[PDB]
Amino acid sequence: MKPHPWFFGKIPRAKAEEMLSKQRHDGAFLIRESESAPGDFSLSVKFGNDVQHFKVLRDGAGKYFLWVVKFNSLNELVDYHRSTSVSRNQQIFLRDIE
Amino acid sequence: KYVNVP
Repeated sequence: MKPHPWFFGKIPRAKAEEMLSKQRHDGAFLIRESESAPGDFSLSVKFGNDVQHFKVLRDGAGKYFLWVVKFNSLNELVDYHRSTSVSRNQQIFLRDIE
Repeated sequence: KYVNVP
């Protein structure tokens, strides 16, 4: 019924870090179209005093993934990580940018 | 470089 508040399209990596650092909550995130790899997508998340970047990988079947679990759409990848840690290093759960 | 792909 309403558009997703996490799609920022084509913004530079540095721009995403800029906006996210201003966020008050860990897990604040946005999906941006990648700069190192055009056509691809990147996930930027605020965590502590930093902004971490995750590359959205793709396979031959068009599925999206960050680690091992594969998703059929960015939408599902995003929702899954609202309850499950987006990272295997630290426990980080996606929260909408405010 | 990314968290999931150093």
